[PDB]
Amino acid sequence: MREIVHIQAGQCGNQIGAKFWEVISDEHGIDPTGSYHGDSDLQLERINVYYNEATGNKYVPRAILVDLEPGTMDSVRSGPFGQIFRPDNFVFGQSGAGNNWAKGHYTEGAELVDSVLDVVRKESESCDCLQGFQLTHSLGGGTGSGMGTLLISKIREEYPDRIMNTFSVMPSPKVSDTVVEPYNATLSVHQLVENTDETYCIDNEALYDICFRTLKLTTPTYGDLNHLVSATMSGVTTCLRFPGQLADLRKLAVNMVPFPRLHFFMPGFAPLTQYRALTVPELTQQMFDSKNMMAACDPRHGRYLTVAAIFRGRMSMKEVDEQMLNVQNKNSSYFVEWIPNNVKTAVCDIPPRGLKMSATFIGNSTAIQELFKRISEQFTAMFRRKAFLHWYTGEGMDEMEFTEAESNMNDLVSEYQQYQD
Amino acid sequence: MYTFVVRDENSSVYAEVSRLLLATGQWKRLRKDNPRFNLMLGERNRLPFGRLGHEPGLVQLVNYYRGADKLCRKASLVKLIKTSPELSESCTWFPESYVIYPTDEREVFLAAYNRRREGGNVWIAKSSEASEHVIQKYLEKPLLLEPGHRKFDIRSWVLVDHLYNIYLYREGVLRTSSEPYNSADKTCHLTNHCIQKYGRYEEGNEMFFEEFNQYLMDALNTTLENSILLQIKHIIRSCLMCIEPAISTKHLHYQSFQLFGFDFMVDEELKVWLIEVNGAPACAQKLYAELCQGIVDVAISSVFPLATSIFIKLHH
Amino acid sequence: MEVIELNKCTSGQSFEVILKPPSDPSLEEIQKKLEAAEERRKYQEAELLKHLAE
Amino acid sequence: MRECISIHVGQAGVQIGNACWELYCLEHGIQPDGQMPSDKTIGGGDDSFNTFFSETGAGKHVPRAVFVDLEPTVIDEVRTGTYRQLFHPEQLITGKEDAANNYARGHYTIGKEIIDLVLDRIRKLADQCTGLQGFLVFHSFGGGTGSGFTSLLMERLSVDYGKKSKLEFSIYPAPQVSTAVVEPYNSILTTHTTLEHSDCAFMVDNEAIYDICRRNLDIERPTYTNLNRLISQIVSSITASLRFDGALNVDLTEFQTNLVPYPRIHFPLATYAPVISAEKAYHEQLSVAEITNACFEPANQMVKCDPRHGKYMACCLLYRGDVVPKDVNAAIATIKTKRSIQFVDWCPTGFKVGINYQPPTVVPGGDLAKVQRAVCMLSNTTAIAEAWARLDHKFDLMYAKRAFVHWYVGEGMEEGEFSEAREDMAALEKDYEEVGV
Ligand SMILES: Nc1nc2c(ncn2[C@@H]2O[C@H](COP(=O)(O)OP(=O)(O)OP(=O)(O)O)[C@@H](O)[C@H]2O)c(=O)[nH]1
Ligand SMILES: Nc1ncnc2c1ncn2[C@@H]1O[C@H](COP(=O)(O)OP(=O)(O)CP(=O)(O)O)[C@@H](O)[C@H]1O
Ligand SMILES: COc1ccc(OC)c(CN2Cc3cc(OC)c(OS(N)(=O)=O)cc3NC2=O)c1
Ligand SMILES: Nc1nc2c(ncn2[C@@H]2O[C@H](COP(=O)(O)OP(=O)(O)O)[C@@H](O)[C@H]2O)c(=O)[nH]1
Ligand SMILES: [Mg+2]
Ligand SMILES: [Mg+2]
Ligand SMILES: [Mg+2]
Repeated sequence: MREIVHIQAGQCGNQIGAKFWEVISDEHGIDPTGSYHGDSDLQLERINVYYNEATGNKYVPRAILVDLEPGTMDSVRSGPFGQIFRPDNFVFGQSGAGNNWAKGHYTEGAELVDSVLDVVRKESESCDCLQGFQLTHSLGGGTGSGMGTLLISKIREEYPDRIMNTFSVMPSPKVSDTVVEPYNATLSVHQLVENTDETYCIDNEALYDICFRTLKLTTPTYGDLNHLVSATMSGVTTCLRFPGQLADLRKLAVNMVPFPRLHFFMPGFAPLTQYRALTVPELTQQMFDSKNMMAACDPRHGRYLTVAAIFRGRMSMKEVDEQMLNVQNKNSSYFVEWIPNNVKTAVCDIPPRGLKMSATFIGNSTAIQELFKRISEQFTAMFRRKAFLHWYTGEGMDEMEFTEAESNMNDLVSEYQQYQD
Repeated sequence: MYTFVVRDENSSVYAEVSRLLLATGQWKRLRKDNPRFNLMLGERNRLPFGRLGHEPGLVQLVNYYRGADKLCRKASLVKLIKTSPELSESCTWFPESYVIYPTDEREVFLAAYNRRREGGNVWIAKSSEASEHVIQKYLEKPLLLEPGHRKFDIRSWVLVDHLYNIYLYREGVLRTSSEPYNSADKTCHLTNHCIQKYGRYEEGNEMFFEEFNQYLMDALNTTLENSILLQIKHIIRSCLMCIEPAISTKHLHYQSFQLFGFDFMVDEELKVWLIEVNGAPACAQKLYAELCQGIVDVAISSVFPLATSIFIKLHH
Repeated sequence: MEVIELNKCTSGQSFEVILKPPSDPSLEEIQKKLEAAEERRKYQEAELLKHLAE
Repeated sequence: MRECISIHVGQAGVQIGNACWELYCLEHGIQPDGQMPSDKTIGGGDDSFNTFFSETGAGKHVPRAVFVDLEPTVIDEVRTGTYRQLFHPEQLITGKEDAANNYARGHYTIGKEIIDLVLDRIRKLADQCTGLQGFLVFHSFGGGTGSGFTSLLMERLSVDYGKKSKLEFSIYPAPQVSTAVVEPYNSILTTHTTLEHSDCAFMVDNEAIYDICRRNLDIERPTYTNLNRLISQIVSSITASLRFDGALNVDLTEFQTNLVPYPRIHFPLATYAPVISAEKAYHEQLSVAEITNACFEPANQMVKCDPRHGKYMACCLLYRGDVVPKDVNAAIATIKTKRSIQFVDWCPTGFKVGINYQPPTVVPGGDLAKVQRAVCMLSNTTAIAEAWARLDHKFDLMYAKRAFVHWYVGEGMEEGEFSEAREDMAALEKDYEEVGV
């Protein structure tokens, strides 16, 4: 359990993926040229989890960049850390996917998928002991959603005994590009239910609400949302990247997922982005507050199955334990009783950039059903009139596939309701 | 806030206690099987003491002392008084008792009965001739109230906290008969509220301490404190100090308190005899509020504090 | 209070104090259970691959 | 002289093993390079310490030990540690991928692939013995390797070394120092599979060690190093009889004869005193009566439970330091008058006592202070059944919803093994109730 192979697909997937590599490269002291210029040795102890070491003492991210149009990857290559990626790991087409799940999954994506698999195989073959894969994408478009899920299925066929982890961005009419996003998202959620072990649900509605209401941004852009996403991604990979007392993707899945289908996690972060450091009780209170959640679901409308929480910075372990036990004991009604000791706490001495202390939250909560309900409703309102279906039947799909996707989604919702009671 | 759970719906005392705790605003009730609690109002039987004191960051308290059943079961009370050198059977305040099975003490009970019968003696058995469980001597010469020529028993409530301080509630209850005692129908021989139900002399066949004390003054020229209470406090202190090493939670990973109901009998020479010890007793309607609030103050808030006393501390 | 069996050497001593008198599965079978588990893993993986082929 | 071979499995077993062998070297005067200047028989001998150390022609004293783990991080510490020169590379066995806290992965998927290699290295150790006694097996209950691989290894050792004794040192899980939510499952599964193959097992609850470190050593947040040094003192007092001259517990079968009257009830409770902080420049030296009395305080036990509410089947007192029998007997008389020590009526009410004159040894610069006398009591009491009950209850909470079960069935296990293991544990609790009344 050492190496992780990272994959980023489509516009959203490549933009948040680029930000992720920029942030964690800064944390491990890796410059844009791939040279280490850090001060501590803790940044290099587990750097091979995400980086290959090339001769000349260079570190190259183990990352694969995928898209059906070249624009976003062109902007990545010219980005701040664009030079650090392996040039052969850029795999792209020209047609695009038109915000259409069928084009990404069945027609345009099928041509490029074998090239992607060749690069994945080349990266996996150099791994001393591969753990699995992490994929960044959105569910509302065409390439990340359709071709991304196609890729997950093919990878599972070739590597059935490795972990599959995703960061999946959920659409919202408040931050919307096209009216067909509920169709694409509903088709993708069934794929994720079958073929991932862990999925972090990043809701664009919650990201917008945080930028508008909390960060006091009258007009949030995609960059403002991606600031929150990259902070969260660094937080949740901290314990994979640094000497931890525990982590790896399989022990994460084993400890967080009591039932195979219910593996959709609600993440959170504190403090939300000044010179004053937050105290431990403030970190703990904010980290459990709904306003710090990245999925637009009220945790007081459901129950926690399992929780993992990471504290970063130099602080008192005793105070952290006292505060975590405090919030559990004072909010014990929102934790299931039939899983004893279901809250795990970790501490890392290295804080992220520009913060003296921070806290990251990973919750497996039944309140996530609200997210799926929202999408289900938006699907049905259109599907009962078959509105916009010709974009999909024109690519060879039948109405029956939509009926089955909808039924599968409502089944997932009812399963969450089953364990909530 | 503080955390408590409820696991006995038949306890009037602790139903009132939980109601008061909810009337505090700093306590909140959990589901009965939630392990993250500060205070447990546990069940009467098979209380899982082994599961207490293993929750990180929780000071846990329970309203029962594990091992106190030895004092509150009749056969085990007899055995405890006989085999404990601190009591040594030779104590003057417990009647001659023997435990019989349907080691066995049949031969010894009949043996002493042989010396007693020739002269008389009347005995009693529960759990004048021997041929017709625990069998002890029936106090044939009880103190009878007048007017009425009627017997009674004395109920005292005692609270033992987590530090093994012993508190005697200042208010006790005499449970009296109504029919005159006939030493030749067991209603006049048996003192029980349910058995009596009646209510002619006092309400509910129960008399309180101010009235009984005034009666002792007017009739027998003495006080309740002098003639009776010294003996009751001595008996309570002896019984609880005896088992303190076996049940104390002084160095234990959880803490205990418990409310006991001592039952006494008084003979016509003003000698107090311990009848029995109850581990889950009831109370009197006029005393529920006072005694329960005292339970909160002395037993609960002493461990979990908030933002003259009604008890007498029996030093030891 | 009877002390019995006192043994003394240059490194120490030992004794007993009395206060009151009183009142396998074979190798083939293991291999069988292991191989049976492996067969169940194999059957589940074949069902997965059949699903993916559909 | 008869040899004992130590086997350390998983992270907990390996780290505890390092602490133990460090303490052994300090106790016997063996330097980190393996040289022993007090050993005048070079390249051989049948002295007491030779039960745990072999000798090379160059005068190196090599532990009779094997370290096994499915991931290489922890054993790599041994390979570059202070006592790296002590061990040969064949004694250190590592895999590539750990059991992910999954008993089924450690017992079935991965154990089948490495068990023959492990047994072959063990056989290499056995070939050097002129009269092997058996094995001492260190492991956790909660880890995938410590539970799953140990159960498999114990079955094979019963097959291949039928007449050898096998003792365990087992780490019972505590949420204060916990690593996985499925540790109850792994604990029950491994106890069920191991019960018939273990002659005597010393459980150590991490909750108790944690509380003793916080209370007696004034350590706010104890690390694995603190816990393991305290644990290693306990193990050392338990095995000192095998390593030094003496008459009590001089072979592994004596542990069973002395401590275990029925095969299934083979889990003695260990209590140790005194644990005093090194930071205090002065502390008062506790007498024989005081440390013996301390053996009956729950706060000093290796597993938290209340012995007042159980019955004893055997009791062994192991002293080290300035201790003479007269004081031990006086102290025992006082304890009998002041405490409730009830035996079952089909056992004698005696105490077996052993005394080593060499006072305990502590690691220089460690947290434990040097004391003039110490004692470890090993008693087989039904009160330890409380720990089983606690564990079983947590099991029942998850298994009623089948939470996490798919992870085990996914590795080749059947649901029937869960219920079978739980029924065996229910029978064990029944046995303890019958003996304890
Ligand atoms: N006392 C003590 N307990 C430990 C130590 N290391 C791990 N543990 C405990 O062991 C349990 C975790 O199991 P491990 O032994 O680390 O796991 P493993 O045997 O390596 O199995 P996998 O890692 O799952 O392959 C938890 O209950 C930990 O608290 C240690 O050094 N000392
Ligand atoms: N040895 C004795 N001498 C005289 N009267 C006795 C006696 N033993 C019992 N009694 C009478 O019988 C009554 C009940 O006996 P007992 O001790 O069994 O109370 P009890 O257990 O039935 C209900 P409680 O919980 O209120 O004690 C006593 O109140 C007393 O009046
Ligand atoms: C803050 O910590 C983490 C942060 C990020 C993490 O993934 C990248 C992990 C990985 N995990 C999760 C986990 C959760 C548990 O509970 C839900 C648990 O069980 S527990 N409480 O220790 O008994 C054990 C674990 N072990 C792990 O490695 C931990
Ligand atoms: N948070 C975030 N969301 C994005 C970004 N870009 C696109 N989206 C969302 O992703 C969906 C559009 O899909 P997109 O990734 O652009 O299409 P694709 O190229 O076919 O995969 C819509 O829900 C958009 O709101 C981004 O940079 N950040
Ligand atoms: Mg787009
Ligand atoms: Mg009664
Ligand atoms: Mg391990």
